[PDB]
Order: sequence, then C-alpha cells, then structure tokens
Amino acid sequence: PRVELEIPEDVDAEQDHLDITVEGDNGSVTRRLWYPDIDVSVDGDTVVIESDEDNAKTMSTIGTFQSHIENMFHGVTEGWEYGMEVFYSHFPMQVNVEGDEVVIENFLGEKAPRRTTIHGDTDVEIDGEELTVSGPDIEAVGQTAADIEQLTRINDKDVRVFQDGVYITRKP
Amino acid sequence: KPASMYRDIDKPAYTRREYITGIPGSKIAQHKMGRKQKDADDYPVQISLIVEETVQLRHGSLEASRLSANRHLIKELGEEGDYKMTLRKFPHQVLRENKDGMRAAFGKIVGTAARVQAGEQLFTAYCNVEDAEHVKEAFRRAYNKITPSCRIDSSPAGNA
Amino acid sequence: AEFDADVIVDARDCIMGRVASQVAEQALDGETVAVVNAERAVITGREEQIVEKYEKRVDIGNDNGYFYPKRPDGIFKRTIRGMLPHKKQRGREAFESVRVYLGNPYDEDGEVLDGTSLDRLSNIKFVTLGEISETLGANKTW
Amino acid sequence: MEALGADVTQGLEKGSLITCADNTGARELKVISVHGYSGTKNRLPKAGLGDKITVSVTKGTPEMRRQVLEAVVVRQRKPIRRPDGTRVKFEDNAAVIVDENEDPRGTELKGPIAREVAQRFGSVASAATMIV
Amino acid sequence: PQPSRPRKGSLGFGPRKRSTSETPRFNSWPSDDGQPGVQGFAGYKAGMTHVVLVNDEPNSPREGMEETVPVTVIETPPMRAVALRAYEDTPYGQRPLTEVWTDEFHSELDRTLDVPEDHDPDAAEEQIRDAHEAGDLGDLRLITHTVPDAVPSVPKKKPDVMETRVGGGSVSDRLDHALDIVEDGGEHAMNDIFRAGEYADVAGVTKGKGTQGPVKRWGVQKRKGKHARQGWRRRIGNLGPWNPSRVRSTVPQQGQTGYHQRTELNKRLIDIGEGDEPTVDGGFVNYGEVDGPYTLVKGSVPGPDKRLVRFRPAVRPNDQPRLDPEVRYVSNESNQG
RNA sequence: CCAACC
RNA sequence: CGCCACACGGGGUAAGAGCUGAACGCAUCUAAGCUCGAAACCCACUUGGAAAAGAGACACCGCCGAGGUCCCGCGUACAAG
RNA sequence: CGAGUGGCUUGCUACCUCGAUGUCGGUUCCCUCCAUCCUGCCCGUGCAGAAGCGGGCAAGGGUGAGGUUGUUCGCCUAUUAAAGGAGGUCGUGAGCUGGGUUUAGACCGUCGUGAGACAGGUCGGCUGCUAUCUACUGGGUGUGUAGGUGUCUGACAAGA
RNA sequence: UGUCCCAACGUUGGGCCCGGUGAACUGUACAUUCCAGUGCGGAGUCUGGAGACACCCAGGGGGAAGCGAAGACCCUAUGGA
RNA sequence: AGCCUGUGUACCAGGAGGGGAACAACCCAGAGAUAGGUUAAGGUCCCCAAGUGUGGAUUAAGUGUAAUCCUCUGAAGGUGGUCUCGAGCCCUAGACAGCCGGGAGGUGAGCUUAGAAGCAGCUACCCUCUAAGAAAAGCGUAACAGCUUACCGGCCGAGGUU
Ligand SMILES: [Cl-]
Ligand SMILES: [Cl-]
Ligand SMILES: [Cl-]
Ligand SMILES: [Cl-]
Ligand SMILES: [Cl-]
Ligand SMILES: [Cl-]
Ligand SMILES: [Cl-]
Ligand SMILES: [K+]
Ligand SMILES: [Mg+2]
Ligand SMILES: [Mg+2]
Ligand SMILES: [Mg+2]
Ligand SMILES: [Mg+2]
Ligand SMILES: [Mg+2]
Ligand SMILES: [Mg+2]
Ligand SMILES: [Mg+2]
Ligand SMILES: [Mg+2]
Ligand SMILES: [Mg+2]
Ligand SMILES: [Mg+2]
Ligand SMILES: [Mg+2]
Ligand SMILES: [Mg+2]
Ligand SMILES: [Mg+2]
Ligand SMILES: [Mg+2]
Ligand SMILES: [Mg+2]
Ligand SMILES: [Mg+2]
Ligand SMILES: [Mg+2]
Ligand SMILES: [Mg+2]
Ligand SMILES: [Mg+2]
Ligand SMILES: [Mg+2]
Ligand SMILES: [Mg+2]
Ligand code: NA
Ligand code: NA
Ligand code: NA
Ligand code: NA
Ligand code: NA
Ligand code: NA
Ligand code: NA
Ligand code: NA
Ligand code: NA
Ligand code: NA
Ligand code: NA
Ligand code: NA
Ligand code: NA
Ligand code: NA
Ligand code: NA
Ligand code: NA
Ligand code: NA
Ligand code: NA
Ligand code: NA
Ligand SMILES: [Sr+2]
Ligand SMILES: [Sr+2]
Ligand SMILES: [Sr+2]
Ligand SMILES: [Sr+2]
Ligand SMILES: [Sr+2]
Ligand SMILES: [Sr+2]
Ligand SMILES: [Sr+2]
Ligand SMILES: [Sr+2]
Ligand SMILES: [Sr+2]
Ligand SMILES: [Sr+2]
Ligand SMILES: [Sr+2]
Ligand SMILES: [Sr+2]
Ligand SMILES: [Sr+2]
Ligand SMILES: [Sr+2]
Ligand SMILES: [Sr+2]
Ligand SMILES: [Sr+2]
Ligand SMILES: [Sr+2]
Ligand SMILES: [Sr+2]
Ligand SMILES: [Sr+2]
Ligand SMILES: [Sr+2]
Ligand SMILES: [Sr+2]
Ligand SMILES: [Sr+2]
Ligand SMILES: [Sr+2]
Ligand SMILES: [Sr+2]
Ligand SMILES: [Sr+2]
Ligand SMILES: [Sr+2]
Repeated sequence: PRVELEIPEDVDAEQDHLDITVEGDNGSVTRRLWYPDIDVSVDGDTVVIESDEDNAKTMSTIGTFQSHIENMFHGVTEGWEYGMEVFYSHFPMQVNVEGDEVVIENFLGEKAPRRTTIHGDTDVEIDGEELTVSGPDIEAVGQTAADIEQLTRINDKDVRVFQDGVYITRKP
Repeated sequence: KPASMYRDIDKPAYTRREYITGIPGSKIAQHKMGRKQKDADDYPVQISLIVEETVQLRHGSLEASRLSANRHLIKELGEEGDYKMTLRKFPHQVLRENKDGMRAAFGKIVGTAARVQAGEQLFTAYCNVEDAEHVKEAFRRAYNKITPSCRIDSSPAGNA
Repeated sequence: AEFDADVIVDARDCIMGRVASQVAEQALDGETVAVVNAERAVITGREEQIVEKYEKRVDIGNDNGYFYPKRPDGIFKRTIRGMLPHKKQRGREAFESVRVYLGNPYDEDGEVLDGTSLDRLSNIKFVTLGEISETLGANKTW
Repeated sequence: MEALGADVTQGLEKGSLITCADNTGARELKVISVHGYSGTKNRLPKAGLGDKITVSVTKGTPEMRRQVLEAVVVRQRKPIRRPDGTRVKFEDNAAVIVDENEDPRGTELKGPIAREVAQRFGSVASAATMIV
Repeated sequence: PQPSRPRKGSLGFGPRKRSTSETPRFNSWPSDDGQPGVQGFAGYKAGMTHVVLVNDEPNSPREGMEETVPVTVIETPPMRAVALRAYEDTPYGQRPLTEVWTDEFHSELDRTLDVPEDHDPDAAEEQIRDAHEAGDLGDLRLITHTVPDAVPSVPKKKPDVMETRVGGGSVSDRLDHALDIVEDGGEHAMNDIFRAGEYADVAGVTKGKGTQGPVKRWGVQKRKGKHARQGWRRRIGNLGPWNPSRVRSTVPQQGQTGYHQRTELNKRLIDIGEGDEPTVDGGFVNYGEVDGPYTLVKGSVPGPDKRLVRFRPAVRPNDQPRLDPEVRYVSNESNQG
C-alpha cells in the first residue's frame, strides 16, 4: 500500500534514514518511524509512506505513521495546546514553573513539594488557577500535561472526597 | 467423585437389571420440558446441543446441565413460555467403585450414566424465531456442566 | 596483541549463531579467524525472553562453577565454543585460533559472511549483544 | 520510643522476679513480655531500665496477685552508660505498675528512679520522691 | 516447627583467607567534585584513649553538652607522592600507560624498590598529555609511600607503598595538580587532605588469630545441655543434608580467622594535630609514645598497634560534615590499670 | 501422626 | 555483658497509572512508539581474584651481577609450611 | 456440575534393596520452592477518615519466646510488622538425644483350658569404627605463562 | 546454680613439629568432580553440558545407598528346638 | 499404576550391527572372514558424514526445533493475535463511522394523584407541519429543567455490515 501526504506550504520536511524532521514557523519536530518494510520518504512536496506488505499489522502502523506526521505538520504551524485548571478544597495549592519543571506545593497540606520535569521544548504558562501547556511536539506536550495531572494522583484515600489536583481541561 | 473416573467408555456395557441390584435412583427430574402438550413440529426453530467426543455422562451431570439450561429458558421465556426442550438420553450404564486392597475388587454399585457418541444430539429445543438466542444461551450454560466440548447446531432456521 | 588471522569477520548486524556456525566450520578447516565488532552482533527474537535466558545462565552455578560470560566479547566466544569439540585436541586447537573483539582492532575491515546479515529495515524484533551485556550488568567498555 | 538518653544493658528476662516500687498492693512482679521487643531463635526476651513490660503479680494482696498488668522498669542492677561515660547501677531491680496511659496505678513510688525513666514517663516521674 | 533464624556470619567477606598485602588496597575512590586533590593518606595505629567533646549534632537533644567519646590514636606523619601514574581506557578496562617520577627520594625508599637513576619525566608527561588530547585517559593516581622512620614506636624503616587516586576539577587541572605535587618531592600531609570533623573510610588488615573454630569464626552456637557432654562441644551439627551429596562452601567450618583486609566506613576524624597531647602515661601498651603528627579517629580502627591504616574521604557518608569539633579534654591516664 | 506383625 | 561502623543516588522492569496512536475515519495505555512505577533486577558499596591458556599492564633495577637464600635478633604473623 | 495442577496426607502396586540404605519427635547446620503471614508497590470496595474486607506484582529480608504433651499436629499465654506453608532418603544417629517406638525382667485390663497374646496401658532396659577416595573450609610445595623489585588491572566469584 | 539467655578466659593431658619404635581395619577395576537426565525406578564410571594444572599439610565428617555382622523384623521350608 | 489376570502374535530372554542424546524387547536389520560398492532406518547450520537446497505459505509464541514413551503433558473454558475460504444484506440515487445543523406543535396525552409533565403505576399509543422528529430507547429531577437514542438534512468519499 501507499499513502501520500501533501505537506503544508508553511512547512518543510527533511528526512534521512528512519528519522524525519519537520519545521515550521512554530518550530521543529524529529521522529523515528521504524517498522518492518514500511518505507517513509519525502518525495518533493509530499511525504510518502509505503510498503509491499498489506497485512493487518502493517496497515496498522501505516495509519499510525500518517497521524504522527499530520500531527507534526500541525505542531510546527498551529502548534499544540492543552488547558489545565488547578483545583483545591482546603489547602491552597501553589503551582509554579521553575527551570525545566513544574513544581507544586502544599498539596493536601504536604510539606514536601511534588514536581516533574517538562518534556522537550514544551512551554508551560500559568495564569492564576489556569494552566496552558503548548509546543510543536504533541508527544512532549501531551505527556507534560498528563504528567502534571498524574503528579497529584492519590491512591491512599477516596478520590470522590479528596479531589485536589490539576486537571486537563481542554485537549487539542 | 471426579468425572475423570467415569467419563470414558473403557468398560463393558453394564446395564442388565436382572443381574444388578442396589442401583441408585436417577437425579434427572424431567426429560421433556416446556410445553409438552404441543408438538415440536409447531415450531420454526429447532436447535440441538451436539457432543463432540464420545463419553459417559453421569445422571448427576445431566440433571445439572438440563437444569441450568431449562432454568434459563424459564427465566427468559416464563414458566409457560412458548417453547419445548428435550433431553433425549437416559443413563443406562451402571457405574461401580471399589470402596481390602486389590483383593475381591469388583466395585459396589454407585450410580448411572448415559453413553453419548460424538456427533450426537444430547439436548434439542424448539422455539420461535424470537427466542432463538435465549435457547442458544441456555445451551452455552449446559455444555459448561458436561465433560465434552459441544456444538450448538441450529436445524430448522433459515432466518439468518 | 597481534593475531595473524587468515579471516576477519564483521559481526555488525549479523546473526550471532549463523556467524558462529561458520567461524567454527572454518576454524576446524585450519583457518585463523578474528570476529570483529562483536558488540554489534545481533540475535533475533523478543528482547525480554532473550535476556531472561542469558540472565538464567548468569544466575546458574555452585561451588563446581558455571562461569558464564557477560561481555559481548565472551558471549560470542562461548557461543562458538558450543559449536566446537573444545575438549578434544583438534577442537581446542580450532577454538584457540579464533578470537573475538569489541570494535575493530585491525586496519582492514572485516568481511560480511553470506547468509548471516540481518536487514534492520525488515526486522524490529532483535537485540544487540551490547544491549544484552548492559542488561546483564557488564561495564560498557566498548 | 523517645531516645532514652543512655545506653542500657538489659538486666532482666522473661520470667525474672522484680520489686514493685509503688503502693499498688503488689510486692513482687514477674516479667512476662517486653513492649515492642522481638528477639531471635533461642534468645530469652530481655528487658531493662526504661522498657515498658507486661507483668503478672507473684506476691502481694489477694486482689492484686495473679493479675496481668503493664509496668515500667525504674531500677536495675546491671549498669547503664550515661553520655559522659559514667556507669550507673542500682541496689535492686524494680518496676512501677502503669495503665493504658502510662500513668502509675499507685499513688506513691518507693525508692529512687533513674532520671532517664523520668524523661520517658513524666507522670511516672511526677510521683518520684528521688530521681538519680 | 523449626523456627527460622539468619545464617551464621556473613558470606560477603570471603573467602576467609590470609590477606595478600598487609598494606590495604582501596577498591573504590571518592567522586570528582571539589578542586583537585589526593584522595587518601596513611598512618600507623598506636592505641586508644578517650576525649570529652561538645555535642556538635544540630539535631541532638544534647547539642552543646559534654560527651565522652572513644578515640583511636593514629600517627599520621607526612608521606611522599613519589610518582604520577596514568591509566588509559581500553576495551578491557583501565590499564597503566606511564609514570612520571622524581629525583628526590627518601633515604630509605631503596629498602623496597629499585629507585630510578635514569628517567625521563617529560617523555612520560608528553605521552600522558597526548593521551588526554586523544581522550583515552583513565583516572590519574599517585604512587605514594610512608616514612616509617618518622615513627619511633614502629620498628620498620622500609617504607610502605600504595597508589592513591587523584580526583578533583577537570582532568587537565588535576593532571597539572598531580604533576606539581610529585615534582617538589611529593611531601604532603594529613592536613592537606582532611579537616577535623570530616568523615573518612579507614581500611586495614585485621588482627590475626590463626586457625579458629566455627563458634568463634562464624558465631555458630556451642552444643547445649546434654549435647555438650557426649564428646562434641564446639562442633556443628552436620555438614549438610544427604543430598546434595557434597559439602557446600556455605557451611561454617574451621580455618583462618583474622588478618583480612577490611574497609570501615564513615569514621569521623575528631582531631588532626602534632605533638604529644593524645599520648598516654606509661606509653601506649605494646606501642610506645606519641609526639608528632597524629589523627584521632572516632571509635575503633581495624588492625593491631603498629599496623598501617589508610584513610580515604568517605565515599558514602550518611551525615553532613560538622567541622572542627570542640575538644574539652583528652585523657592521658595510663592504659595499664 | 509416627516409629511392622494383629 | 562493653565500644565503633554498616546510604543516598542512578539505570531497566512487574502489577499498576498514563501519553501519542492505528488496525476499525471514531474509540482504545498497545499492535509500532513513549512518560512513569516495587523491599524485587542491574549499578552503587564490601570481599576474593594473573592459572583469565587471549595465562595481563606500567615503572624502574639488573644480566657480573639487580635481587635472592642460608645465617643471626625478633614478632603487627603463625599447628608444619 | 464440569475441567485441571501438585506430589505435603492417605490408599493402591510389589519395580529396587532382606550376604541390613538404622525407624518417630526434637536438636544443630546448610541450600531451596511459592500456592505470600509481615515488609515494598498496586487495584477494588457495601472506599469519608482511622480501620477493615477482597484482589494483583513480588521469594530481598524476616517469621521470635513460653505452659501441658515423647509427641507431629494441636490447645493455651504474653509479646510481635508478622510471629506463613512446603522440598532437600517425611535433609540432617560413620552429628547429638533416647522421651516415644523397638527384644530379653515385671504389672494391670481384656482374651485364652493352657503355653501365651494385645500400633491397649505401665515401671526398667546396649547406640561399635584410627577417613582410602570424593566433597568442602583453611594452609603449603612445584610446574606453566618465561632475570628482578614495586605498583596495578579485572575476566570471573561471594554478600542481606 | 553457666541447664539456658550466650558465651568468655584460664588449668592439666593429648592434638601440631622433631628422634626412635611401629601395627590394624579395608582394597574387582578405573577414579579431579559438579548439574541434569537415563538406567532394575536411589550413578564418581552411561548421555548431555559445566567445571577441572600436579602434589602435599591440618580439619570437621556431606557422599561412596562408607566399614563392621550371609536381616534378630516379615514370609517361605512337607527345617530345628 | 512401570497394577493384577487372560488371549493371539512378534520380539527380549538367548539377538549382533545401524538409528533413537543415554536406553532388554520403538525403527532399520537377523550376522562366517576379509575387501570394494549401493542402500535401510535415520539424517544433511555447527558440535558430526551429508543442503545454511528449490518453489510456496503460515507462525512472533523461542510457539516450535519431542514418531512411539513411567520418559514427549497440557484440559474444560476463552481469544477483534493473525492468515485463508464461503453465504446474506447495504452502498457513488453516497453506504459504515465521525463531526456540524434539525430534533418541532395539538399536549404538561387520559387515568391514578396534592402532584407526575417520554420516562412511579394503569390504559391508550392517535394527527398537523415536514427533509425529519416516539402518547418516547437511556440517564437525569421533589416534580420541571437539562443531556442524549431514535428519526432528517449537510460535510466526507469507498467499501461497509451480519
Ligand atoms: Cl558459579
Ligand atoms: Cl569435546
Ligand atoms: Cl520484526
Ligand atoms: Cl515475650
Ligand atoms: Cl546442641
Ligand atoms: Cl536368525
Ligand atoms: Cl531461546
Ligand atoms: K531389606
Ligand atoms: Mg483505607
Ligand atoms: Mg529452641
Ligand atoms: Mg588497661
Ligand atoms: Mg582504669
Ligand atoms: Mg519385588
Ligand atoms: Mg550403611
Ligand atoms: Mg504468585
Ligand atoms: Mg532467598
Ligand atoms: Mg528424615
Ligand atoms: Mg547421616
Ligand atoms: Mg548411631
Ligand atoms: Mg565414629
Ligand atoms: Mg517413660
Ligand atoms: Mg519407657
Ligand atoms: Mg506390638
Ligand atoms: Mg542371613
Ligand atoms: Mg520371630
Ligand atoms: Mg518343633
Ligand atoms: Mg535367560
Ligand atoms: Mg560436516
Ligand atoms: Mg517450550
Ligand atoms: Na482380606
Ligand atoms: Na534466535
Ligand atoms: Na553463572
Ligand atoms: Na564421645
Ligand atoms: Na544419614
Ligand atoms: Na528503579
Ligand atoms: Na494430578
Ligand atoms: Na528427627
Ligand atoms: Na520474600
Ligand atoms: Na507447646
Ligand atoms: Na534414609
Ligand atoms: Na546413635
Ligand atoms: Na532421629
Ligand atoms: Na562452666
Ligand atoms: Na564423609
Ligand atoms: Na527353642
Ligand atoms: Na528371536
Ligand atoms: Na549410539
Ligand atoms: Na523453546
Ligand atoms: Sr478397563
Ligand atoms: Sr465441557
Ligand atoms: Sr558447512
Ligand atoms: Sr591501592
Ligand atoms: Sr575490586
Ligand atoms: Sr553418649
Ligand atoms: Sr546423591
Ligand atoms: Sr504497562
Ligand atoms: Sr601469569
Ligand atoms: Sr547390600
Ligand atoms: Sr510466581
Ligand atoms: Sr502487605
Ligand atoms: Sr494431639
Ligand atoms: Sr512426620
Ligand atoms: Sr528440618
Ligand atoms: Sr526408652
Ligand atoms: Sr502411646
Ligand atoms: Sr505390649
Ligand atoms: Sr604442559
Ligand atoms: Sr562424561
Ligand atoms: Sr579427623
Ligand atoms: Sr536453508
Ligand atoms: Sr521457503
Ligand atoms: Sr522414570
Ligand atoms: Sr503424548
Ligand atoms: Sr482449550
């Protein structure tokens, strides 16, 4: 099978070996697309994903390679963003960005600060109780968002009662 | 007692009641369920539970499978639903158990079982096109209580 | 420390067992062989099960001893020894005229033996001797 | 528990008979167990200055005898070491009966108590006549 | 039901044989952080005494109070970093590449080695620097030796030689740092490396006891009660089950006990001085008198008096440093009594 | 449990 | 029976929590990819270890003499050795 | 009701051993298994919390002291994070013990005309050997690598 | 009251080294073994691997279903007392 | 049961040699000596003589690389893991899914009830506008409200579904 993806005018896509790099006004994203007998390549103004095999396993990755590339297109132009709302009940939760990691303090009244390192060149901006995660690499951005949320996960007590934590509000 | 002790046909046919005494009573409550005043011909659908391996089924197992099957047909079609199911086999084979080492080992009589050849119909139901899946479900439950794997074969039924 | 090898084999991207089988055949025919870039040799399959097997060999043992190698260096050589009657005279001689190296200590480039090459573009389930060694706890000196 | 403030060489074991240094009506106590303790194979459970122990009353008033109670070791013959290196030892081994809250069941204590025991059990201390 | 119980003795210090080098050999060194510096020193055990100290611990209920502490007096005179050895990285690990020696040698270093008469410190240095440019240089260490003569209580004059890694800033900087030391005469001291209050790991060959039985050597029980009068008093029950049909090396048996290398971790250095402040009246038993560079190590140190002990900056400290503890008293009371 | 006679 | 000392930190995982993600336009923690995650695995630490047969490395000394043995006084050592 | 796994119990068989492979319980000392009692990390809840209850990963470490009884098991007591189970000739008598069992003496009950019998009870009642080989714990002498001194490397190996 | 917790130090005679004296038990053969398997189902010797340079000293006894005694139990004998 | 006890037969016993890792009776094979040659069972990547043989397909579990067997396990039950073959129905008059828009009036049906308005219960379940839109399929409310399924239209464009 063969799939052709016309690359956006705003974007330029270079690729060597199993690595593919995409660049736009919003930045660049490089990914390795490696699977048995699936050849990815840049043919002029279009990226081509093709293979001589057509079994369910191959078709699966092909469709997977496409969305990965179309996401890279989107990220280098429009960019990717996730919104998050910090919610707390009794203890005022302090959420701040320090260096390459978002730090949280006074979670449920904890003396020890919880933290996580931001992935990629992902940018994290907080405005009061709102938080926005964004960048060109959907992988790094999506994970950073997820990490922030997971960072306030609780297994010890009934969540329905203890709901404090930062949550993903909007997904791109 | 495990069925592994009696599921195989590895002994002579032992059914002559004129030469066997003390045979326990069968636990099978009924062989004809549903509306038995009606004929099987009055139904558009006929589904049978077919055994895939030749085996012996102790009367205790027949009662369990028949029960968990019909019980479902009652719960889903009512104590008087328009259907009829039949358990066409009867436990004629008398079983023993040697319960004194290997001396004078001929066992005492402990039960009965029905010999079923692979490919045969153990149960057969007759229903309306509506309750076709309810009977297929009653059988799924029944074949979980008898040794062999089974085929739920649909005879008259071209409503696919 | 200088090894006049009549043959220099390049194990990079090559199936370990297939190279081993041929290096043994040649060693018995009197050839002096040097296998190079062992850390890059490859073994097909699911990495998790492969490693579980080599980890078991490492854990096995007792007072008599079952010294199993962890470096790709030794892993490969042991692999070859298992294809040689190393306890017989001709077998120990063959085995002793075969050496394995991390990287390539020669100026020449090794040759790729036919039938032993693995195409990375057609295979995703395989591991690298070096990777195995690292997992085993070897000190990645290569 | 709160650091004792001195190193102790346990001078007592399960089954040891000691003096009940109070006015509860119990004269002699038998060590049965040591709170928080867990030994090793064949090792007889040991207790010393500062430990809380379960005890049974071997000698005393009818009402007290045979009762299984909690107590606190206040004195022992085996030496203990204080921060300045000096060893300290008493004339006998003695414990004070105590309740679920570690308050002395009795009203008065008899004989001296080690200061270290005071730290741990203040209410026990606020009953001591002499603290050495 | 056969209660459980940990085995007798540790399996981590074997085989329990006689040590090959009476001079300890560290098998690990501190990490490279601060400025370049020699990562170790040595001395000779003299004996013990005690000292009253002011509780330094900021988390102790006794902070600021008198505290008696046991101390082992080690005579730590100056040593001489006599050479600079360079290791290169290779497929088979680290290997010595070359050494840069000096000219000034202690008068009796010739009781152990064949002192160099003709050497090229620049050709050596040259080869080393080329190794760094190439990026094949492994760590850098100094061939070091003691000066037994400086110690009257120790009869040996023959110096003890050991290699001590040099860690520090960047390699270029500590390589230069190494070369400097060596060139002079290599004469360095305890002060140069340690500060009173820091934690050091001490290594040494324990006191020898020759052959000893399982009871003493492994801590197995003696036979008990009736089992102690039938003919067996200090012998273990059995050498193993019927199967496996062999005696495992894990069963406690008789053999060499003592005279093994041991590395004792986190020993706090209470004080580093010089003179006779720590000496004891009558002299340290079986040793003599102290009056020179000395170190007071908190607690015990492996080995008998006169044995060579080695110091290294603690590689796994549990507590932060509390420099220069206040010593209000140092016992000089006779040790005989 | 048990290590023979039942 | 006395006294001293015996981590922290890394790396990869299980169960599990998730991200991106298609087969199946959607959905999906999984099929490829990835972020995490156990007293458990590896490393860290201690001990042995040139007989590792690929039987090792470096420096200096020496080949008419470097070094060593016997011998003598002794123990930080030791059943002989 | 149906399907299995284990090889701890019991039964069955009579394949091995009667020119003998000493028998229960305990003890001592070593290795192991996981179907996990505690400890680490998780999932669910009839999960507010605290705590329970159930489930998953997981064998690194731990799982102790006592009263009756030869007892195993078990019953019981106070402690405990917990005081898990099992394999190793029901590990371990050329290691120990000798309470039980298991000769010869003796008694009771029952049985027997009697001699005498009883995994019924009861009191007493014998445990040999200087290690050849192998195995391991430690200690030496040689040869090999191939003049000497000193210093190291680290394949492997052990640890809780 | 060291039976025990929990073991320590010491004494005498041995043990160890040296001179002299100088047996016995046991011996089909080979024999440096270890892990599994196989086999009359309980192997140093068979099979597959692993390990293994030779010799010697001391040791406590895991194995040689160790040595010592044609099993005292049980059964069988047209046996004995 | 590698059990007990029959029966017919060939084998071991008393049967080598070749193969089966080893292995009384499983396979080839019945064998004077010596010699050349060709096969049998079985095998041809190395150990070890002969293929890293050819055309093709499947498997990703190291499944498997194990004729027979005390010896080689693997079951009832389950599987949108994957490959292949067939039948029915729907579809460029636009299917399946997704996303957007519409989902409306008589009327909050009648009854029951203080109240019940799609949705407590009972009964009925009719017709307007229209390209659709139930006397309402599931949540939701004290009852409303509110959120959706049906049903229709659009965007999309090729197989979809049982
Ligand atoms: Cl080993
Ligand atoms: Cl061989
Ligand atoms: Cl693959
Ligand atoms: Cl207790
Ligand atoms: Cl004992
Ligand atoms: Cl014939
Ligand atoms: Cl494999
Ligand atoms: K016998
Ligand atoms: Mg809870
Ligand atoms: Mg005990
Ligand atoms: Mg003194
Ligand atoms: Mg004094
Ligand atoms: Mg027999
Ligand atoms: Mg015997
Ligand atoms: Mg488990
Ligand atoms: Mg373990
Ligand atoms: Mg036994
Ligand atoms: Mg024995
Ligand atoms: Mg005996
Ligand atoms: Mg003996
Ligand atoms: Mg008795
Ligand atoms: Mg008796
Ligand atoms: Mg009897
Ligand atoms: Mg006889
Ligand atoms: Mg008799
Ligand atoms: Mg007679
Ligand atoms: Mg015969
Ligand atoms: Mg060949
Ligand atoms: Mg398998
Ligand atoms: Na009978
Ligand atoms: Na493979
Ligand atoms: Na191993
Ligand atoms: Na004796
Ligand atoms: Na035995
Ligand atoms: Na980790
Ligand atoms: Na079974
Ligand atoms: Na026993
Ligand atoms: Na465990
Ligand atoms: Na008991
Ligand atoms: Na036995
Ligand atoms: Na005995
Ligand atoms: Na016994
Ligand atoms: Na005594
Ligand atoms: Na032995
Ligand atoms: Na007679
Ligand atoms: Na024949
Ligand atoms: Na053969
Ligand atoms: Na396999
Ligand atoms: Sr039969
Ligand atoms: Sr079935
Ligand atoms: Sr070949
Ligand atoms: Sr050293
Ligand atoms: Sr080391
Ligand atoms: Sr005795
Ligand atoms: Sr054995
Ligand atoms: Sr996971
Ligand atoms: Sr050598
Ligand atoms: Sr015999
Ligand atoms: Sr498991
Ligand atoms: Sr737990
Ligand atoms: Sr009992
Ligand atoms: Sr038993
Ligand atoms: Sr045992
Ligand atoms: Sr007795
Ligand atoms: Sr009895
Ligand atoms: Sr009797
Ligand atoms: Sr030779
Ligand atoms: Sr062999
Ligand atoms: Sr002996
Ligand atoms: Sr081929
Ligand atoms: Sr093919
Ligand atoms: Sr068998
Ligand atoms: Sr089979
Ligand atoms: Sr199945």
